[PDB]
Amino acid sequence: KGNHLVKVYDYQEDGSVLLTCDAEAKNITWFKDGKMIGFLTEDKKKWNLGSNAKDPRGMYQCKGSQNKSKPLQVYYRMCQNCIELNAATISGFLFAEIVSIFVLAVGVYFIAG
Amino acid sequence: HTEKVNMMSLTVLGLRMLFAKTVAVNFLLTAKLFFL
Amino acid sequence: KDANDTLLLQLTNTSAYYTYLLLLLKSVVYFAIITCCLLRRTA
Amino acid sequence: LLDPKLCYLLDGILFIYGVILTALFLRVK
Amino acid sequence: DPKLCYLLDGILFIYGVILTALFLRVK
Amino acid sequence: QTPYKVSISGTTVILTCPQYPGSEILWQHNDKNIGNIGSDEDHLSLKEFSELEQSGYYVCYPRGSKPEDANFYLYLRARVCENCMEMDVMSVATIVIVDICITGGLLLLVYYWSKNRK
Amino acid sequence: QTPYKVSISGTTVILTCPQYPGSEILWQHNDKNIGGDEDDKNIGSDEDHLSLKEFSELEQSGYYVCYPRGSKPEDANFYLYLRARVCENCMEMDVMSVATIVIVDICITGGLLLLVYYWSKNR
Amino acid sequence: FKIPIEELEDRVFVNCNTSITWVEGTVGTLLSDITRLDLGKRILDPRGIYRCNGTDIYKDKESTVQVHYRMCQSCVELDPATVAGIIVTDVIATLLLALGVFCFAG
Ligand SMILES: CC(C)CCC[C@@H](C)[C@H]1CC[C@H]2[C@@H]3CC=C4C[C@@H](O)CC[C@]4(C)[C@H]3CC[C@]12C
Repeated sequence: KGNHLVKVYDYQEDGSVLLTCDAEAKNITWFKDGKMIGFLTEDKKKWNLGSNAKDPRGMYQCKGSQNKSKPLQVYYRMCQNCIELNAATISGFLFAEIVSIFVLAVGVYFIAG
Repeated sequence: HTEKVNMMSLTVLGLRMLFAKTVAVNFLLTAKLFFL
Repeated sequence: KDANDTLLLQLTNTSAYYTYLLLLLKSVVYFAIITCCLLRRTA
Repeated sequence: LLDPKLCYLLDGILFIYGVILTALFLRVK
Repeated sequence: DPKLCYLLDGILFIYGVILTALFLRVK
Repeated sequence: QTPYKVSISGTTVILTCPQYPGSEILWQHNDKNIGNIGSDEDHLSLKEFSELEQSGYYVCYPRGSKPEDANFYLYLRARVCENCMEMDVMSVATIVIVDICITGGLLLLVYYWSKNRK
Repeated sequence: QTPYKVSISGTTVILTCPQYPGSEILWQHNDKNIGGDEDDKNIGSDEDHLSLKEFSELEQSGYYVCYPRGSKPEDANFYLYLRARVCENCMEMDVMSVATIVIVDICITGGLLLLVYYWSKNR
Repeated sequence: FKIPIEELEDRVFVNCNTSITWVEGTVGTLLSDITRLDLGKRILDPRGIYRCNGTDIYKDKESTVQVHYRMCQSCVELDPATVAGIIVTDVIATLLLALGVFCFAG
């Protein structure tokens, strides 16, 4: 394929991310950024990463009867931790903060005597 | 696209419930010191 | 369109989660303050 | 999703306390 | 629209703080 | 093995070519020359990012080589958020540590001021 | 008359043919013989059951059949069409179950406080 | 005797030729044609058992279709580390409350 022979099958119904190695050879060997992550058998030519909410990243390669293949960089950014700063939430954050400290201050006033 | 928001909305209820329990003990313990 | 659905919900849920965790930390600092006065005064 | 209006459960379940303490204060004074 | 559900929790959380304290001035 | 550096803030996504550069370094998104959209120097800028129609494969071919004599391809999937920030371990720790100190210092101020006045 | 029995937990789906339990049952899925092949132990024949480990929705979902061996294969007249989304640690929840736990939580707390309140009055 | 369930875009349909012998399950909504039955949206998870009979291709052969949908919509995942924290802290906070009440009463 011009020596770009590892693909990604995305847009699944579930969040999984699957990688395909484009060759034909027994004893498929899978790399991950210059090092092994395990052997493989045949009839199952896909390597599983996980759900996209864990946003996997890295460089991967697939081996074959030929020489070293070329890597692929995967970059996922699914937020799952987004916070809105729209001048309305920060207003509610400061209000709850100032009220709590004011209330605790009245208690410490009475504690001294 | 997902339903993982549901557990987050369920965990928020637990944090709100614990706040009331901590409010009680702080109020309760200050009274014993004042009503010595 | 369907842009509102669940995305708008999860933005506010995260805000409340970290807001209410901070208020829970404020209760522990008061508990340490009060429990020293109780222990000393009551011996 | 389940239902967004389940935060009303915690609110009123402590509002019961606020009504009761209004009765006991009014009873004595 | 559950920010109102967060709004009224605050206004009535401190209403119980003042009310419970007044129970012991008059008793 | 230098990867691409991606900087996203709001709805503007900037990614960096540095590895190849030096003549013009072209870009190819889903086999189409990208040419709102930023260029120039060794990085590319996308102003108003939209998830569904902007995603996929990118390459950085320097001056005349066919966009196949590269070393790796990039696959990205990012959903934007307007006026929006994400919380990592560093950000959650700094707010927690600051919050404890600011209340503790203020609260202990009242105790001594109350004791001094009384 | 007897409907199929299906149980799902985690990423496991278990089926048992309810048609005639007096003999061992061979299973065919979408006109393909499975079960008892003694390989790929993700699926495994059982005396009256069949286990599917790591259930996949896209494949592994169609017309499942049961029939006793010795009888000719497709004379069975019980075809089940199912389509399920299976994920790890997933569950179904509603409005009633969450409120039950909330009320139970106050009951155990409220009972404990009143117990020690009255028990300490013995002195 | 396969009875081909025609899954619409956001709907479930049953296709046959001879009149259905209802058994149990979801009643569904009938369209303009007999034996072509709607079972509602995928989100509701239709279930049940429906019968039929022969056709022009195959004569006098009984069948049985059992529908089982589990597209969890109010679906909730579980985090064992999170649920452990809530239960552990709730146990501690109850003991502190009981200790405080005992201080007044005793
Ligand atoms: C955690 C929060 C609630 C503590 C600080 C809140 C302040 C406003 C509250 C909480 C505890 C309260 C105290 C509880 C009980 C009494 C009995 C009364 O005869 C003396 C005042 C005193 C001591 C109250 C004064 C107001 C008070 C100090």
